[PDB]
Parts: sequence; structure tokens; C-alpha cells
Amino acid sequence: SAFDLDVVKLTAQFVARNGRQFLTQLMQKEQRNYQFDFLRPQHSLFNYFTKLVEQYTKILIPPKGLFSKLKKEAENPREVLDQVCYRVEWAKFQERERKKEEEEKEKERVAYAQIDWHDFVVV
Amino acid sequence: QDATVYVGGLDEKVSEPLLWELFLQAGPVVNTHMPKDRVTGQHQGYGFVEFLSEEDADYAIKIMNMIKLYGKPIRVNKANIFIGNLDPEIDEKLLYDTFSAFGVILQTPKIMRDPDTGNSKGYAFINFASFDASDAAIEAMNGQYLCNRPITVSYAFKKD
Amino acid sequence: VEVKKFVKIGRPGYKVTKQRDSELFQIDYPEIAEGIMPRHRFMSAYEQRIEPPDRRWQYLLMAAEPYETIAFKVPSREIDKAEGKFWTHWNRETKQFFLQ
Repeated sequence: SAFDLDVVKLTAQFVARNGRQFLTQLMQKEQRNYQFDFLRPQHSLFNYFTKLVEQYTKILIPPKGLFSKLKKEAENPREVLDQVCYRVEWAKFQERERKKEEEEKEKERVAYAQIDWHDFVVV
Repeated sequence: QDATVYVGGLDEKVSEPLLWELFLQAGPVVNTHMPKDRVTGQHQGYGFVEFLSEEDADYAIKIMNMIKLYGKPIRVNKANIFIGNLDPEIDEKLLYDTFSAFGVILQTPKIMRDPDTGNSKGYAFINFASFDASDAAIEAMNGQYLCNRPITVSYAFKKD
Repeated sequence: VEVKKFVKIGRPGYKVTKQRDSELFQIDYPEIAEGIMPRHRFMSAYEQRIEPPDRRWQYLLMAAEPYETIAFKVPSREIDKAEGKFWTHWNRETKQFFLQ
């Protein structure tokens, strides 16, 4: 699976340098008798190819290392510790929201299994 | 166990030489075994066919899969919701794909097997993500037409 | 048992509007001031309070806690899906219930 991953990485690297949505280096390759089944969204590898293209687009950011240098993440452990604490707090908030959604689903299942299903009215 | 193929879904018309005669076109079936019950004294629908080579058993498993033998879903294989009267031709991944249309599955499902053969017992247990998927399985899947086998979905544990 | 006995039933008049779509009913309900969404379920006509003859159809009924259940008979076998989490919606800002 190394050759398919390398082809997907090459397609994500060639598609990230495009100046338009449809005017890319991979749309013209489809008409140039080159078989590429990862371009269609019906395949399961397209969801990974989109994430690879998003990572290639995020690797081209101006704070990603092209024309600037990161100082907080590279020369401050306290900022990295604060970011890790904020990520842990966001994960705890997401877990609390998932627990609240599970409690709401359990309450809706308890309310649906206790209502009267014999009082039918056709208007 | 590798050269033998476990067949599931045999009716009363199928017999011990009948399975060897039906599996003779697939490969050289050397022996046929049918475990008899203790209360009824007959076959429980599951049997085994021991052939000479593993390629003949693989061809019999790939040829006689999900067949309609004696009005029964006969299939050969390599030897809180409860689902009963399920076909042995389906696997755990096939049951997970069939259960994915109603609701979301929490993990991989498991099917009960016999302690003697180990192919298919007849009942299975599957767990859903929430109670809405269990209610949709008890409303729609509890009585749906499966592969030549009327399944029945029910609740494993319920508190009044 | 505790939630079923404490459920108040005054049976108000509901307002359902059906529309034949192609690719959906809208039930106007008052403010319930609770997090419990109204649930829809498809049942058979075999069980009734008086058991009328020639009952061989199905009915999809939507029920809530402060309001009465509104039921619509479906003569067809399967033309849609009566699942709650699949093709239903309940906007609590406008209190509008939709099911398709």
C-alpha cells in the first residue's frame, strides 16, 4: 500500500499548487490517459486524499514556515503547556457534551417508551 | 478442519449420503458427518463434509454458498439485541453491513456457534449505539425478509 | 411507570399539514418548554379501543407530552421511513415539527 499512498501524496502535492478549483494539475491528467481512481469522491481513499490536500494547503500557510518563523511553539514550553491544557479542556467539554447528548437520548427513549400509542386521532 | 467444510441450513430432506452426493461435483468428499440431537434424535441442520484436498473444500465453500437446498439456506464454510433464525451464509462483517442501514453499530457483532462444529448455532447478539436504533430494528428488522430465512429481532434485557 | 402516570393529557387540537413531495408533513405545535422532542412511530390498526372491522392498514402517529397524538393512515406498503433520527426535525425556536 506504499505505492498508492505515494501516488496520493503526489496528487495532493500537485493539486495544492493550483490557482483555481477546477484548473489543477490533476484535472488535465485525467484527460491525458492517466488512470486515477482516487480523484472520484465515491472511493474510500478520497476522504484520505482530501485530508492530505488539506494538510498540503496548511503546509503552505505564511506561519507554516514559508516566510515566517514560529517563536511560541518553538521557543516557549509554557505556551505549549497552555495549548495542551486548552486542548484537554476542549476534550473535557466535548466529553461533557457527548454525555449530555447521551442523557438527552436516554430521556427521549424513556419518554417514547412510556407514551400511549392507542390514542389515535385522524384529522 | 481445514480440509473439511461445515455446512449449515439443512432441512429434513437432506441426509448424510445426500450431502456427499451433492458435494461430489465440487470435489472428492471422503466422508460426511451429521451430529444427531439428544431430544429429537435427528440432525440439527448443521453437518460436516471432510474432503481429500483443501482446494476442493474451498471450491465447495465458494460454489455452494447461500444455496437453496431442500427449501433451506444451505451454505458451506471453513470449519442489547438478540437475533434468532439467522442464515449461516452471512458473516460478522455482512451482519454489520446489514445492521448499518437501520442504525449505527457500537462495535463488531458476534454470532453464537456450536461447541462441536463451530460454524453457526442459530442465534446472534448485536448491540446498537442508542435505543432508537434498537427500536428501529425491533420495528423494521424484526420480521424482514433475509436470505431465505425469517429472522426475529428481540430485546435481550428489559426492565419493567 | 413514573413518567407515564405523571404525563398530563388535556388533548388539544393539533394542526397537521400534509404535502405530496417528490425527490413530508408539518405539524404546528405550541411551546412545550421541555427538552423532550415529539416522537413519531408507525403502528398497525389491529389494536383499537373499539376494534372496528376491515382494519388492515398502518398509521404513523406523532406524539408529545403536553399535546395529543396526531395519526395519519398510510395505504401504501413502504414509500418513506418512519425513523426518528433519520428523516425528522424539530425546530424549538419556531416549535415546528417536520417528518419526511
